[PDB]
Amino acid sequence: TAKVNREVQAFLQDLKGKTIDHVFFVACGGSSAIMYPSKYVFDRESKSINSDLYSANEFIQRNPVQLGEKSLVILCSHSGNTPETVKAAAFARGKGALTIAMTFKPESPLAQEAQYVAQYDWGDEALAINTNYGVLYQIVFGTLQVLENNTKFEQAIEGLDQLQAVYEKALKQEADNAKQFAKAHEKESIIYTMASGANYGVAYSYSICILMEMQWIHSHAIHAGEYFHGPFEIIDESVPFIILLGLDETRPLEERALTFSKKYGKKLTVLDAASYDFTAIDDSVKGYLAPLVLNRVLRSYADELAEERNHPLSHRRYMWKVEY
Amino acid sequence: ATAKVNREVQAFLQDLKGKTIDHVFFVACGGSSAIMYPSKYVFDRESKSINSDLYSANEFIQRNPVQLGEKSLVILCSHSGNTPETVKAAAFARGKGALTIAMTFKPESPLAQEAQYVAQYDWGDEALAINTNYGVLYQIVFGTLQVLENNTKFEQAIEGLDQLQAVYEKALKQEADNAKQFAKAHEKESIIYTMASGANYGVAYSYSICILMEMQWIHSHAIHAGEYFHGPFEIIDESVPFIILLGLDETRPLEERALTFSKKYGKKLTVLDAASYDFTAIDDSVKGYLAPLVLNRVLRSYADELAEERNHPLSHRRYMWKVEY
Repeated sequence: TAKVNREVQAFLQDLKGKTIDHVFFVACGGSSAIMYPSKYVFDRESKSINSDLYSANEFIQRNPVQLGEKSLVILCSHSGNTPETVKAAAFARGKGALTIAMTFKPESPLAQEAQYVAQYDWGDEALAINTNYGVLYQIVFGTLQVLENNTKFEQAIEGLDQLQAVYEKALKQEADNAKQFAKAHEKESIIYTMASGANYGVAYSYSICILMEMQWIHSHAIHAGEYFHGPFEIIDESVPFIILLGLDETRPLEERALTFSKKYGKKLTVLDAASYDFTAIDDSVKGYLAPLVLNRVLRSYADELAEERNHPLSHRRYMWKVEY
Repeated sequence: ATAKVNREVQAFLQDLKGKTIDHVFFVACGGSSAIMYPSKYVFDRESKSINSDLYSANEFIQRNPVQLGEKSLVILCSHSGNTPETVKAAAFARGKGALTIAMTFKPESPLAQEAQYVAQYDWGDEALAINTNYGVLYQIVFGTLQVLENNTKFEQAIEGLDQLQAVYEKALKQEADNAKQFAKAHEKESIIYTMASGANYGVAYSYSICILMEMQWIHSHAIHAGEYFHGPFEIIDESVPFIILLGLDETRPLEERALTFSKKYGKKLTVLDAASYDFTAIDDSVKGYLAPLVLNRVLRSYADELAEERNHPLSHRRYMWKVEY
């Protein structure tokens, strides 16, 4: 509790005794992607709360009939300006839902619309527990503890605190691999990603944000289960695949996908969480935290790629530049 | 209405009456999972009391939702009825006390053996919309909502499905030249994106993973029309092919916004707009739920032309049914 963001603590204190039967994870792009692990956590842990995840404008237009006074809507926007997420917060609040927004900017429009606001840390100095993923888990595990007496909160928070060391060790261990990846993918026009379970949003974000948005590299995040029902026909020794293996219950799906890809593919970039040091993380939560480490490592891969391709990650031709 | 419902589906609905169900799980793999996306949209817009979730079959088993149990309904689909993950998912759900209904083209299959209820569907050139996999799925879905929640759209859904075959015919005729043009224009394109939102997203997903990747070895990715403006749109330029679907559901504005942008910065666009088809015999209450079926049928004609132009039969595979995996 002492490690929990003070705004999240206030939210959790107010949440006690409330009747909530549905949680909606609502954001756009990268901010939506960071919520996939939380939907996995709810699916594995929540006995009485329905969980759904939608892109912000999808949420508004789909207008779930179950959205109302017994709903909790968790929103996220880095800048706090993403118009669809701002509108989603107002829409949910107008329906009587309890709303909490996460942002890097506290005076933003999203902050102004949401009932509760939690800021996260960002940049080279940010510690895992205080990052967007860290704060989202404080809210998620906290909610489950307050509303269902879920017993994993302490281990989730202690795990997050210990996760910064895991990040730093993982990053050092993968430095040469990140450089090799950049060298090997300098001129590849398409790079697929693949993962399952709690790790699927990490692959999705890498595909839509790092590769498409920030590198203009074609991508597609293939779900490791779905792979064997169509997509796998695309692989050959020239098709690059980034394959993620986590520590959650779905790891067998990723293992199966990897085994096949090693046989018929060749240009494989494998990030396996089992190769990192989770000895200080409780077994009850290491599957839920592995995506955070995988995501952090991927960032170092992105940095090397950007440098090697002379395409800065901040470069855009449309976002913030034209009307849309 | 009820007279047009598959007899097996009618028996299931009869038995469903009075049961307490608080959660529906849509479980299948690949193309069979994609056909369930519209049903998830229907549940989101119509069900006041039933939680709906959708997963690929092996994800369902491994994720092992804690809310899966005696008050769950699990709807599964497998064409051959042999898909091992779907077969195991049926057994898994049934073992947890869930009510299970499997759709398949083969009633003597392992999936049919595991599922408590079995509903077959028709397939091929002679199959009418109402009797196809999408048709039977909606009989189950709207039927379930009518039986458990007194949902009022059942009659209009069933009548709409019956009238939808005529929509397919007119739409196919109207799109025949476009299908040929698409094939000629995409003969040598290595990557082709698809894009849609709401109840139409599974149609795009299936086209990407099944028609393009699986059956043509063409790279693809189904972009959600809302998500597009938060990263993926940076990829478009005049040389990137995009297939864009515009439906008739509440999310059409997302599709319209995406198209508008794509027309300004892209060029190789293949646009299928459900508003250009004839839904005059379909009730307004269900047009948005039925449009994806029509979009899907038209896309199949595009696939047929493409396969011919590329001399790559849709039945061709290098791994599926040929190697161990």
